[PDB]
Amino acid sequence: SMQDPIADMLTRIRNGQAANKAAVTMPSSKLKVAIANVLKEEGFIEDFKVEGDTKPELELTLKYFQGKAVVESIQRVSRPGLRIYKRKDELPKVMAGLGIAVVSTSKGVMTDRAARQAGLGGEIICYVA
Amino acid sequence: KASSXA
Amino acid sequence: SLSTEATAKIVSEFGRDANDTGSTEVQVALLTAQINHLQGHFAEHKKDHHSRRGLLRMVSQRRKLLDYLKRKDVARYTQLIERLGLRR
RNA sequence: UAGCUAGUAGGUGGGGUAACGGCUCACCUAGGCGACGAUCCCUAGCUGGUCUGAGAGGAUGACCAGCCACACUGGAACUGA
RNA sequence: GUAAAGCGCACGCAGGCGGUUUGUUAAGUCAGAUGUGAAAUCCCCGGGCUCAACCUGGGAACUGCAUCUGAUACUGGCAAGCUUGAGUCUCGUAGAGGGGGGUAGAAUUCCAGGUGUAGCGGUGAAAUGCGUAGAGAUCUGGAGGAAUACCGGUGGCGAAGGCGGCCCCCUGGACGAAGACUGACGCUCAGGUGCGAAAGCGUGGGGAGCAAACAGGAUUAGAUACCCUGGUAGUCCACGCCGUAAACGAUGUCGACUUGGAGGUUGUGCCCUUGAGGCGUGGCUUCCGGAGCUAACGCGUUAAGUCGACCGCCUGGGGAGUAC
RNA sequence: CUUACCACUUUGUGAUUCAUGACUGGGGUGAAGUCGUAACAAGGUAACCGUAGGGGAACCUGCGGUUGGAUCA
Ligand SMILES: [Mg+2]
Ligand SMILES: [Mg+2]
Ligand SMILES: [Mg+2]
Ligand SMILES: [Mg+2]
Ligand SMILES: [Mg+2]
Ligand SMILES: [Mg+2]
Ligand SMILES: [Mg+2]
Ligand SMILES: [Mg+2]
Ligand SMILES: [Mg+2]
Ligand SMILES: [Mg+2]
Ligand SMILES: [Mg+2]
Ligand SMILES: [Mg+2]
Ligand SMILES: [Mg+2]
Ligand SMILES: [Mg+2]
Ligand SMILES: [Mg+2]
Ligand SMILES: [Mg+2]
Repeated sequence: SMQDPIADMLTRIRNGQAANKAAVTMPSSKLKVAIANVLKEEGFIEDFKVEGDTKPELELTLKYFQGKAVVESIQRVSRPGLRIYKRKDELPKVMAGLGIAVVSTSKGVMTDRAARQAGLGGEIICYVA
Repeated sequence: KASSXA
Repeated sequence: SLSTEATAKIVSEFGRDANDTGSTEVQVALLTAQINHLQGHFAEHKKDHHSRRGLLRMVSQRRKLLDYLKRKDVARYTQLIERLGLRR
């Protein structure tokens, strides 16, 4: 049955982007948003939107460019089957830098750049480039 | 397998 | 499978009201009744393996509910098993 | 190799050691271990390091240095810090 | 999927994994600090032997461990929730789904009798075989077992294996429609248990047709076969057993996301139901094809596409799925 | 002197493991051997799978299953 919403979110993006979908919706969550936040804040999506009362509904509007989408690739790193945490020195660098790695820290869900600067690390959620 | 010998 | 009135009784015996048809205790009894009833069907017949499958599903199901409830309200658990005369 | 365990697991009190302790002994409890692999088989000194490998790994424990064990084979104590 | 590789099919304890909100905890996780991580070695920069090997000062390194102090996103523990996963209820639909008991009509075979007269049967052609002791054909009657033509479908139901005349009894699941109720009760599953074609095995029945074995006639160089005439176990029933199949989609289960077209079947909503009908909304099931995937063939919303959770399995051909 | 502990050793019976053994089972490897020609084409009886029976040998035959069968059947 369904055992990882974060992973699904990422693939939902990945299939949406592929399908030239203008936007993508899904059941929302606290953590699901924090990711949208980093995604918008770092410019991979136009913006988030949470239209819900009892059943939150996270909507994402995709970005495109030349003739191709913006999110080149996005893959779940840490998993429910295999948790991945890294320290400050050890935080990853997707695409030699020109790409991000979403990490959860005791001061919140930030860029790898961000956590690095903030001198801390934590569960690394996913790569996006 | 196996004529003149062999 | 089970008589409309008969089910209806069991609803208003283990539920907080009739219409409380989905209560954990209720669900257990409806099975238990049916289980106990099919007991005689498989008293003769025996070779009816396809039907017996349904029976086991009912026992399995019943087992996953009771364990759920032991885990929530033991008091309700301890009572429900004495109240249906089972579990040992 | 799926069971293993009588000083066995704990306790109490005596004894005992440089010292804590079933270390030992008497009694009372009936415990203790194991699928996170006990038990029983096979093989083996451990480490710093060595060799290889981009790395993770794989292989290895001569020579140097640390630790352990042994001294013809089995066993025992005496002397003594 | 076809190269080695998805257990024949499920149920399910342990394990792994786990929707959504808040509080709380601070185990995981992250931060800092302080201890320690022998020297040698590797590395860096120097110095000394004529150089080098070698020797050597200092440093870096020892990516580890422990402790103390903080952090609280995520994970876990605990509290209390929530309704979208899951399940219960009501009413209906289709169906060779299962178990048990009846019963019917075609046909084969045999038994008895009538008519009848020289052939029948069989093959490529023949013969064995059956017929003048009357066969074959034909009519009447009777006994008996097995299977269910047409319907029939590119069909339906079942976890799989599988289930086709008709009727009743007992009984399992599925789907739809509205809601109401329960409030994460879930997914996967080593081990375990259960089901499991056909053949086969045990006991007792039954035995028409069919037919391993076997016999006879043919064929052939031979013919331990193919073919012909015969024909027993078996095929049938009960009860127990076996546990394997190219048990195949050679494709594990569950969930999510991702252009289209044409069928089948079973529901259900709406249009003066106007009458062939029309547009919607489910379930199951086929054909074709885009991206994408693929070594290719091909798969393609019933993926072999894009992802996650758990399981089973593969590691050159053979030896061998054999031996112990 | 005597008691406890205890080494050698002794007795019975098992377990395992190594070596070996008349004879025996298949397996592997060795240019042209003998017998047939089973498979590959519709391989001249489509092939193959499980099972059963039979036969110098491949194999044959029965029951069900598969397409990984060629053909205007
Ligand atoms: Mg004492
Ligand atoms: Mg004392
Ligand atoms: Mg040794
Ligand atoms: Mg490697
Ligand atoms: Mg000695
Ligand atoms: Mg002394
Ligand atoms: Mg294969
Ligand atoms: Mg299968
Ligand atoms: Mg050092
Ligand atoms: Mg928490
Ligand atoms: Mg029999
Ligand atoms: Mg098999
Ligand atoms: Mg196609
Ligand atoms: Mg074997
Ligand atoms: Mg041939
Ligand atoms: Mg042939």
